[PDB]
Amino acid sequence: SPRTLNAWVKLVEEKKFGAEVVPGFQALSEGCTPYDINQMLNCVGDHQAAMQIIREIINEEAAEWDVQHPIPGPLPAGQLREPRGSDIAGTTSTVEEQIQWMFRPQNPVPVGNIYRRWIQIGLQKCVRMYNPTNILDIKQGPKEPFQSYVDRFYKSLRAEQTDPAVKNWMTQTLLVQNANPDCKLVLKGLGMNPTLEEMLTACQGVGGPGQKARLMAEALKEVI
Amino acid sequence: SPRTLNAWVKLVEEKKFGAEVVPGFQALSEGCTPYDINQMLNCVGDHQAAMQIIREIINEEAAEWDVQHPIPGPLPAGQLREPRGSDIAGTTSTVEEQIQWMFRPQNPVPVGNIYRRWIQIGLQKCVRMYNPTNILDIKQGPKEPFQSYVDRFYKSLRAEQTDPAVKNWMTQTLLVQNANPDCKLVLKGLGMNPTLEEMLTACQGVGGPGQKARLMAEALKEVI
Amino acid sequence: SPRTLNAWVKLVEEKKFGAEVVPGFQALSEGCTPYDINQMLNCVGDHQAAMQIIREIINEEAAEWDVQHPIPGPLPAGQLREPRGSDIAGTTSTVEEQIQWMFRPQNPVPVGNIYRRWIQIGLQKCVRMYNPTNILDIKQGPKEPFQSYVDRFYKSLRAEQTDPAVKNWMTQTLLVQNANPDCKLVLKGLGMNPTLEEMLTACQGVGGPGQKARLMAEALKEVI
Amino acid sequence: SPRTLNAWVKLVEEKKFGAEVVPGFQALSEGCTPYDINQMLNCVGDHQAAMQIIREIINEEAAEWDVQHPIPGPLPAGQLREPRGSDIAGTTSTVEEQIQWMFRPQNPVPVGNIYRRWIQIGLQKCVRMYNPTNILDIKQGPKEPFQSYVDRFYKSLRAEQTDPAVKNWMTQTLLVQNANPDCKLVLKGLGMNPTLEEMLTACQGVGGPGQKARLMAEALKEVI
Amino acid sequence: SPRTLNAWVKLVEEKKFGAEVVPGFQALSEGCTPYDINQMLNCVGDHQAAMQIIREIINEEAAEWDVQHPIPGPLPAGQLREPRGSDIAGTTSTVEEQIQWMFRPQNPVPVGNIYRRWIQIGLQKCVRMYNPTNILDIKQGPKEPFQSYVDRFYKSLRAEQTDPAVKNWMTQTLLVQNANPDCKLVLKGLGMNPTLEEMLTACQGVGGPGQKARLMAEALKEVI
Amino acid sequence: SPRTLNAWVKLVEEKKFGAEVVPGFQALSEGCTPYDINQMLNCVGDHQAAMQIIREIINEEAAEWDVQHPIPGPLPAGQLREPRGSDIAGTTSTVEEQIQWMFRPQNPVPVGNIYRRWIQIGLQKCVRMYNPTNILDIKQGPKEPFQSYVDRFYKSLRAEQTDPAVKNWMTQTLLVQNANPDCKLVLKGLGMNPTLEEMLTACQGVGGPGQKARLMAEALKEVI
Repeated sequence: SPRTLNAWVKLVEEKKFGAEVVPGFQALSEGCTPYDINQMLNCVGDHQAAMQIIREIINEEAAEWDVQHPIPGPLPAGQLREPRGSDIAGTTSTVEEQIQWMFRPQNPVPVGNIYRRWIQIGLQKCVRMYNPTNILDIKQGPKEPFQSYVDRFYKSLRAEQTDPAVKNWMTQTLLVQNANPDCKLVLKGLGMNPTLEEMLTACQGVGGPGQKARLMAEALKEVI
Repeated sequence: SPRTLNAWVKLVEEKKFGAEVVPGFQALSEGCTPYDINQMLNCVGDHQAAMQIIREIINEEAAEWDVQHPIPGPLPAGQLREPRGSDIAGTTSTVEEQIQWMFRPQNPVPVGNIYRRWIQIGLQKCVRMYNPTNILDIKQGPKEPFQSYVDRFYKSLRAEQTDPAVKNWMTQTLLVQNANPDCKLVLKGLGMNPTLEEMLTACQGVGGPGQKARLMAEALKEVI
Repeated sequence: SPRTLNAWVKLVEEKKFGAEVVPGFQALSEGCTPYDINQMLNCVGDHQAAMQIIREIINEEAAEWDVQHPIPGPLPAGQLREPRGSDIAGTTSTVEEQIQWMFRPQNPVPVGNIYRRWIQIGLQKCVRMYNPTNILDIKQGPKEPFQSYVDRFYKSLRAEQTDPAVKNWMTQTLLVQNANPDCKLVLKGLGMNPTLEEMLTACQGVGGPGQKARLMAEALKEVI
Repeated sequence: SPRTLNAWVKLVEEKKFGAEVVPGFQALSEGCTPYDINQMLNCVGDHQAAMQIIREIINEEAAEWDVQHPIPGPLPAGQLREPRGSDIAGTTSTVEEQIQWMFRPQNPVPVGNIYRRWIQIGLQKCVRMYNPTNILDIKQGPKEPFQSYVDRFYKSLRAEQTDPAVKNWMTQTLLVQNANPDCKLVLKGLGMNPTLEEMLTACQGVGGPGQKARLMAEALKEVI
Repeated sequence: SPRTLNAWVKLVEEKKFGAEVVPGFQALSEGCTPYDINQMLNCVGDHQAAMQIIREIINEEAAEWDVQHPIPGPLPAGQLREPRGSDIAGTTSTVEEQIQWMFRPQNPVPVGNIYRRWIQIGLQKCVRMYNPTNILDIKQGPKEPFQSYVDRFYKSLRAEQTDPAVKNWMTQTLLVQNANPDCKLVLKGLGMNPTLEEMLTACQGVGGPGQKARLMAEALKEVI
Repeated sequence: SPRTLNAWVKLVEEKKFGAEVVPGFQALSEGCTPYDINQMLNCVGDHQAAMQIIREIINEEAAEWDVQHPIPGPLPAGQLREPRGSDIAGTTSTVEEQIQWMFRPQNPVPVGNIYRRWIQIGLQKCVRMYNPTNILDIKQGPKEPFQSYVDRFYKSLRAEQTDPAVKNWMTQTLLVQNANPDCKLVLKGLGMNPTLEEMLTACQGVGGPGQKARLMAEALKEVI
């Protein structure tokens, strides 16, 4: 049902690929044809790193399944083929073929559960590699230009945007919170409720020759 | 088996609806008829908020299932009806009907797994809404009468009572720990091992006109 | 019904084998086959001392029953055997045999009530021997190493764990409350909200040669 | 597949029997014959406490299953026996018997899922009893000889050894970190990069009569 | 057997491709079909450098084998083909073909031992090229930004993570141990138990214009 | 050949179960019947810990082999039985049975190589658990009586005795080298070439009341 798919969606974004996602997937995918698992994969393919990890893990699972169950001789025409690894993945197998494999009296192959195990291993790998977050990890570098830091912070917040009013406060506070001190001082030197254009045009001298000369001059001033 | 039901019971109360309860339910409910899932629901219905959440989620799941599989024509008499949403819930379906649906050669409907998914979504919602605890969150308000705070703390501790000796120490320490300072000073003004009646009759003036006059008088005393 | 079994469970752990457990068992076990009494025993077998007491009492009851009703001659084949003591215990007798003994017109033997009396005597003995509790009785010895005391207190609290937040406060307060004074002084010498690793590494000198020398030196200091 | 077994292996050692292991086992064991569950048990039997817990829990599960489904009459020869509790455990049942029970048209018994529930309860008990760790919990006692503490720390680190270079640093730092102060002072009295033989021969006087006399003498020195 | 595969796994990670791995592989691979050797390769393919080395060595071995034993004429249909280099590798040959080659009376070709020699040469090359380790070799560069050094140290420790408590101590000590002095001084300037966010925001000025001016100013201060 | 057995003997004692012993065993055991492997085991059974480890590992290997290849029906009389796990171990199988299994045209079972893998896993476990040595690790404890330390050092040196003249020097030097300082001072207080009886009768007061009084008296002497 689409409501279960929405529940898995909110699990995927609300919970950033924690240890609970593997048992959650095993719970949601019970009694699901590989077609339905593909529809589930459609929504979770948004995360590019997780998407490529699950793609490669499914590819290797399918390759080894084909190695274990190859075709040394063509099947007689008019009969359903044995499920290949890609058939388990659901790409080369239609929903009717999968349901026939489920319901065939002669040695049914639970390809749905096999694909569930494949995606379970993929989600395991994703969890083992997935970093905690990125919005709080956006930290300006001492050599990094401030404009690039602002741009990447904006991209990070837009990737998980919350509310137009909330993101204004995000840009108001977290941008200066993660800013390096040389930019931070000119950021705090103006005052309350900064706006993007004026703060950009005011901070666009940090590290430049004028500010280099100013900082060395003042440093010599307390030296002398 | 009743021992598995007891294991799920201790999971329910020992673990206050954490992220593990959803995979735990999916694990325990495997190979279980909706009748057995109803018996499991009987013990977990104690938590009123979780009970109503799972009730409403099961109701909406059953309603949408009936929408997907309605009855536009009466079934011929003497044959088992198609499983309705309430039949999946097990309320309108007996255990024999569910086991026949499990074991019928002609297109069995895994209603047990469908009800498992329903209760899984319900437990997901419960976890997403469930607050951490209440015994440590019982905190007296500045305007809240102390007797009402004591009564609600007693109810909170009785809801999860531990040991007659332990709860005596609970009332001895946590009651004054969470007490507001005006009541806290009269609570600490007596001494070791307070008892309920005397502490109640001693604290039953906090905020009253006598204590108002006393506090304003002493405040003026250090003012003057 | 499993709900009555859960009620007896909460009676068993909430009430630490008080005088009420014997009449409670007699009340719950009314109209119950020895099979159901065995299922009840399954949950109450958690308490090891009570488990062994009821095991030995049931063994001696069954032995004396076999003495009173032995088999000096084999029964003709195809007929239900007379209920042995183990048959009353339900280990060697199936539920169908017990229900046949209940419902046989020719001199039914109420083996269910006999096993109820057996477990009643066992619970009587358990109550007569059972100590009040253990969590408050965990008291450090003057010679006992503090690490062993902490370990056994942790085991005692884990045996009847209440809440992750509550047990933090348990370790915060009761550990120093039951600590012997030489360890207690170094425990209180740091301050608010101790954590396990630092308190362990700070208290891991009590009774050691350094603290022996320190205490004798200071004692001589007030002596001199 | 052996790769799934390796994934469960890394789950078992990397995650020290957390709350996730129960849903993880339920996920991996789906669609697995009790033979495969026995092969999984082969790798997880390394943990002795967990091994004995799962052994006893499986034994009691099998005993109660045999009580529920005993054999009051021998089966006719040439036919597959009904699955006993040990048959569910897979010890007395071959893989062909289990797959026949899975695929028999006449009332198949999902013994695989029953054994999964058994091992799930066992893992639940293991998690409920399993202590956090041991490498950081190796703490010298005030009376414990330093050589025994070193030996047990070496055994603890060897049980979960990481890297030959890392364990050198482990012995360099954690040994003195968890050492009691009387041994700690002689440990720190030499300097940088200690080696095992010299530190052992230098610390092999702590608590001895010479160090007793030295400490009491110095204590009297600041007393006088 | 999967237990031997697990033994080889623990050999692979516990022993970082030492001189013992070649004889160990020769010992484990005795009496093993190339199919089993492929399953062994599945677990050891985790090490990317070793994986590519063994891939290229197997490819060149197979190419030279095909050169020595080419096919200048198609085999008659219905008969098993002569084992190619890829057939020895097991990719293009099924387990039944390999076992037939093992058991064929007419000049059996020990392709299993040939593939064992191939992987033996690959492991030899891996050992000859494999660096000792990386966790202790993570050393900050004088120009390297501290955040990148922290990130790569975190990746290195996560690649061989040991315990959640142990890695906290790893980040606490080894990060400052391998830190360059300019970052090291601000790292040590705060005190005990640093946490990641505050240490990152405090060290995010090292090498920046403010710290440049500060260091040159103080240097001139002792110069003057 | 017995000379190869002697070579493996000198490998076993000269090399204290290093990483080389596993490939060495795999090298020596090639082309060896389980009978010959049993004769090899006869000499290596001297090491009690290694002996019990290999015994238990062989027992579990044989048990799992019997699980994989059980006997659900008696073999016709006059024919060689299929090799059981104990038959692979060689205890229940004679040399003629093993050589027939080697040389039987119909599906020979390489039981020799299987037992080689079993003992290889056992030697792996032994190496992973085996401590470096014991003769240099014999270190007196601060509370350990000196006579017991001498006795255990004598047992350790006798377990690996070298030469009558060498062991005299061992007792002359290493006994005082590993001795705790309180015993060490009386050991060095006599002079050159001590003999066992006089050193024993001279050191048999360390820790006793006379030496306690002497050490405290002298300590007070430098205190006063």
